[PDB]
Amino acid sequence: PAMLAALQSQPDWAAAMDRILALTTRNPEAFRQQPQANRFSAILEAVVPSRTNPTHEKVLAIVNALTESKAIRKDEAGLIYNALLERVARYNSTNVQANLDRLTTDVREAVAQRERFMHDTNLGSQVALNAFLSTLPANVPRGQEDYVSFISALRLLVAEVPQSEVYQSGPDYFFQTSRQGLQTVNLTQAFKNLQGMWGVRSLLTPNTRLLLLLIAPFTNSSTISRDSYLGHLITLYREAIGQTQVDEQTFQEITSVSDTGSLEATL
Amino acid sequence: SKEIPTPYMWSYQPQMGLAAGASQDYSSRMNWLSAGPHMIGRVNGIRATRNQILLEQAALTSTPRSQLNPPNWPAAQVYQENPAPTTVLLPRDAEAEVQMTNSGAQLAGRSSFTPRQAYLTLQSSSSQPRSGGIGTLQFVEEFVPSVYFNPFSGAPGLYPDDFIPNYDAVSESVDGYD
Amino acid sequence: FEVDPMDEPTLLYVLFEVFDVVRIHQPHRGVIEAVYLRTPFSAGNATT
Amino acid sequence: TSVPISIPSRNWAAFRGWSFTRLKTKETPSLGSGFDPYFTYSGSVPYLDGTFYLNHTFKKVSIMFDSSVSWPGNDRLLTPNEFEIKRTVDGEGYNVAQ
Amino acid sequence: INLYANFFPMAHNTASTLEAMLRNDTNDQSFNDYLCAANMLYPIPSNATSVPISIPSRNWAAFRGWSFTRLKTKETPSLGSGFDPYFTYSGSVPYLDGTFYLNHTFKKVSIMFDSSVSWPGNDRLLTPNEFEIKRTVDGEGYNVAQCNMTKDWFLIQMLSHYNIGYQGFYVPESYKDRMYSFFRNFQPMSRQVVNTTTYKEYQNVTLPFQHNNSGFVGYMGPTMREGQAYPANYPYPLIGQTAVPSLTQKKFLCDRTMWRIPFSSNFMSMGALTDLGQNMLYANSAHALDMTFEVDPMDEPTLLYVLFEVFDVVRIHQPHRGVIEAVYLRTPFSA
Amino acid sequence: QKFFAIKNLLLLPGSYTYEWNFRKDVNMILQSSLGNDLRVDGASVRFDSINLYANFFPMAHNTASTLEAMLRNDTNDQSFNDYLCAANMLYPIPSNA
Amino acid sequence: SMMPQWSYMHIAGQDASEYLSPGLVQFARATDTYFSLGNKFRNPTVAPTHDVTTDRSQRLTLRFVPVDREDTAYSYKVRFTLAVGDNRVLDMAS
Amino acid sequence: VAPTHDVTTDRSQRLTLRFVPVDREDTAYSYKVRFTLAVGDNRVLDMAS
Amino acid sequence: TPSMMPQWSYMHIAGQDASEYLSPGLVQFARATDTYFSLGNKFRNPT
Amino acid sequence: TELSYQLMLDALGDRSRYFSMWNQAVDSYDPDVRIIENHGVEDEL
Amino acid sequence: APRHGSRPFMGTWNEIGTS
Amino acid sequence: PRHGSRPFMGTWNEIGTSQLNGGAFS
Repeated sequence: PAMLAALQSQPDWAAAMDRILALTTRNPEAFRQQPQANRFSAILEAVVPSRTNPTHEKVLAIVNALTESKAIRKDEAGLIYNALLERVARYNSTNVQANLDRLTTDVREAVAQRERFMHDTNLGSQVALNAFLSTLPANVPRGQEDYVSFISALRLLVAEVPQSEVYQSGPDYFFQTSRQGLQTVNLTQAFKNLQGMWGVRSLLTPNTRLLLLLIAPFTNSSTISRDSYLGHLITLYREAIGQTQVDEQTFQEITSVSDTGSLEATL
Repeated sequence: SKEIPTPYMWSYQPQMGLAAGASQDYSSRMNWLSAGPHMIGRVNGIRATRNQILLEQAALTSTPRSQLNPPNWPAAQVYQENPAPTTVLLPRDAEAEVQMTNSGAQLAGRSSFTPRQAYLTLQSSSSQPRSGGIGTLQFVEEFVPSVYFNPFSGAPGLYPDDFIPNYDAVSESVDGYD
Repeated sequence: FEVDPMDEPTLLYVLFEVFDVVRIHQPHRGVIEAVYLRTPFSAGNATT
Repeated sequence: TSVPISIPSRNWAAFRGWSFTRLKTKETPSLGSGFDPYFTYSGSVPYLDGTFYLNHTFKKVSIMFDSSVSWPGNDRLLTPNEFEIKRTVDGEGYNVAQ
Repeated sequence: INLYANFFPMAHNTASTLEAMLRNDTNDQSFNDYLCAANMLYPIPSNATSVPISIPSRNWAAFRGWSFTRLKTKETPSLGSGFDPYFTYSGSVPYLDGTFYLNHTFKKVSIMFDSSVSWPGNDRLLTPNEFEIKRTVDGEGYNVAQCNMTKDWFLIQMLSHYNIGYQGFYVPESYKDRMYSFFRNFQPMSRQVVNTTTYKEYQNVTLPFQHNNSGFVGYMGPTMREGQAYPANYPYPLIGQTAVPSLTQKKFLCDRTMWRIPFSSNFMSMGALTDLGQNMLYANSAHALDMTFEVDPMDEPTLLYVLFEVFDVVRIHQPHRGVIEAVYLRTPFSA
Repeated sequence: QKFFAIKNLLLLPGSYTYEWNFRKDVNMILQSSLGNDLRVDGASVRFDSINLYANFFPMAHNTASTLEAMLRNDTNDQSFNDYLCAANMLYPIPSNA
Repeated sequence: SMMPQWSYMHIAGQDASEYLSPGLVQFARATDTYFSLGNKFRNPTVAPTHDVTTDRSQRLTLRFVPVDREDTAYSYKVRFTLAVGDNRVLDMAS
Repeated sequence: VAPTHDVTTDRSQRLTLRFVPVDREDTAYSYKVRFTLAVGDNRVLDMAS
Repeated sequence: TPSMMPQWSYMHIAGQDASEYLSPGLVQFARATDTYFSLGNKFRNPT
Repeated sequence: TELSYQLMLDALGDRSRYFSMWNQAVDSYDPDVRIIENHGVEDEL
Repeated sequence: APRHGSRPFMGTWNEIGTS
Repeated sequence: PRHGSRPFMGTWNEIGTSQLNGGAFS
């Protein structure tokens, strides 16, 4: 967000007194040959460099930052830029003209948090979930305490699938997405229909089934035993996921050999 | 809101290979208001089986992607045409002809002058493989009927926003001039 | 379509052929309870 | 002439086929509720009596999916775009017995 | 009536390698008609204006703009059954020759989509809904050129043909003013006649009464010298010490070409397929188009001609050594 | 507009006062094929109104904004030049000189 | 077929030099001088839609009435207020 | 210099081959002809000519 | 910002072409958008 | 800055045309008027 | 595959001739 | 009629500054 300001403005002096002096490597005999007008319009630069006025540049180094995180929309950085320039062209001083400098050489460096924001989704995945888990009932359900293993598999899923896995709080009911596409929106305040079977050995509306199928991959010997339903189903969903991988590769193979066809004797 | 939802069918544009629009199953649906809770409990469940079939045949036929209707399919997930090396049997000995025509008087109204003959196996497929747009026999393979297990329940952002026909995924905006 | 002119107004008549089927089941001895369907064109209604 | 029709994108899950015929509006009641005053023909009604008598006025039929693909498509006709019923203005040979 | 075809002595070894590479199928051929058209004929009564037209809902996946003009009915065949008894005029059929000479008659054209939105519209124009062409008298100030076209025509016309216009109205450069195009035509013109209601004596002396060239010349008719010799009654002298007043007029003959209205969002043309043809809401759904021309009356009932320019490509594929399989397409108006 | 610093000047967003002076001198504006001084006889010129038009390129704002921001800098600025620039001065010549 | 229509009829697909078989392109770049084949293969030209136009409102012709003006015996001087909209770049040549 | 060889037929080909109608049909206002336009093996024809 | 480049190169009478004294961005928005709203006749080249 | 124009309308562009609007319209002297090439009144009859 | 066909029959300037 | 004629590995008008005839300038 700065070199995009460098690569939007500011067309050096070492590179100029490295060429006039003929200290380059590839073609030293470069500056000598130019017309004796250029060679007298580049020698009086690396002999008495001309000052500059950097405000615009680093101000453009701030706009290109805002509009890349999300404030000032892409189409408004022609009013924001003028407004910022005129503000910093009023109150300017070594005061502000520096306070910028720090802002521009910190905003491009203090981007690690932003990177973190999208590397553990600690923006709407764990802060939301670790909020929703605090809206759950007490952590002592009656039947079993396979509860905690499931509720931890949920956190692991949300933390190890950065894709989007956003956890909205679309009003009273917090709902889990499986991707920004969102074609597996399962309601996470509607598994207070699993605070039923948390411990037993057709009452699951697929919404609950959707959550089970969504996390299952991330369950191993955790939700465990023959803890009824919740146990097996998870195991059966994992088995079905493996079989689905098998059938996926099989169908690609059988359609690369060559119409419903494979879809029948696969499904 | 709902849960056994009624899959959102995908429309086609025989033009640019990418798909077009999307909408709940406009027509194919039963009318159970003339039914009591003995088959309204089975229509509910036949539709669920339909949803599960759609899910399986989506995860088994589609090629996992990140955007429902990509604006330009990459050049490696679009079915390419790999024809066979064409082999033309070059039907003469050039040296032999030119030689005899210069010599003697042959004006030459296999070959008799020389028993030489060679194929010229060429390449047949293309130079740069196709990039943008899939054919019909790929539409019915990629965009399986999409099941939306919950309605537009979220912020504007997260919302299958490849469904609205008037979407320009390039600029994430609804087109205009209509 | 394209059709010969006719002096009085006409009205085309398309007959989109469909699968209009019915099923009937009488479980409780005095209840007629049926589910309708028309595949390509239908007036069916979404789930509850 | 040339009455066009269009059906917005639908799924033809079990579509079985088309069928069409011409009627006279005078001779067809506006279906929906009895006693529509603007219907004043007491004779046989082709609409609901199978008494069709305008099937020889249809000249061309064109079926297009997505407004860019003809259904029969590939070549399965002597004119790829359209089915032809009356070829009477001129003929290069595509007529049936007299 | 014999053919005649000049082949090419192409040595055979390298024919059978330009005829077995032009017979695979990724390398096939592909001509596109230069004048990509969907031309339609819209009759106009003896003396009438405002010929409205409607199109049923359909797609516009690759529409590239309109191209309209006017043609007298006497010079247009039925296009079918060959011999057309009513076709009795032989002089430079505009429908076919390419010669058009009624482009100073149009007054204003409106385009409506779905029966609700104007199409140039969005305000991208002056007078929003009504690509106006000429605009006679009423000039609060818009007539553009010492002429009578309207400054924001001559910005759709120029900027559609020679992509000029929005960055400095040049004089179209040549290799883009080829006969059948704009600048090599708008031949503005203008005159001056005795503003009746001002000079006090616009006595309207009818042609058979003017006595000028007394009679050195002919009588009412290309006949001999009957004369007498008086001054005259020519035209009110409008160029001299006493000249009676005046009122002007201005016409704009744009013969030998057709008005063009490109479908691109900005009327300038970037590619063969407009910047707006592939716009989703013009290729993703069906729409109806209602558009109304307006032409000043002319006797001898005329006919109106319009082009719905549209891609018209054709591929040719031939694998079987003695067969050709041709494929046709028209994106708008595939029927 | 014939002035080389305004001929093709690309004006950025803002409010700009723009003004000019138009001649009424008959001889300076009209022409002749006889070479008489129109001011001596009649043929005056009056102005009923003067307006101004400018055609804006409907460029996408997502690009217009970046272009405007990038044209405010010191380096990326216009610089114009007429076709024939000089210091035309006339030197009087006495008759028969 | 198994190709999108435009990419098949070649309305928005690659250009001639790309979709041809390498043998054919080499031959044609060869046989240009006497047996050219450049008019038998379409090169699809597509105008870039995005980033060059705007849905939002815009004007193409603007009328600026004079704000102030003096009328002299020989000069009619007029003062305008040339206002250019946000994200609107005007070229005075127009 | 021109190509040495491999672009020229060396045996008896025919520039400007001629074809005449194998079928004819005349109506009061039309003329109908069809030729057996045989390109011939080992060749390539452009219909521009 | 009264600047001090050596006049003859900050009026680019004899400076650099309009491909080095322009920021790369504006170079690429004026070479990829040439056949609509051209910018070339705006700046100069020294020659 | 009047001349310039009447020069840069040249060069970058052609001259013998006309574009009404910007009243373009070269001023010219029909060659065979300034240089009377007086070859003669072709007449023998 | 004991050869390459290539294609250079294009007039000839020197060792050249294409595009 | 024959032309051949030589001098064609391109042209120079080298950079660091650009071409000749002027572009625009009596």
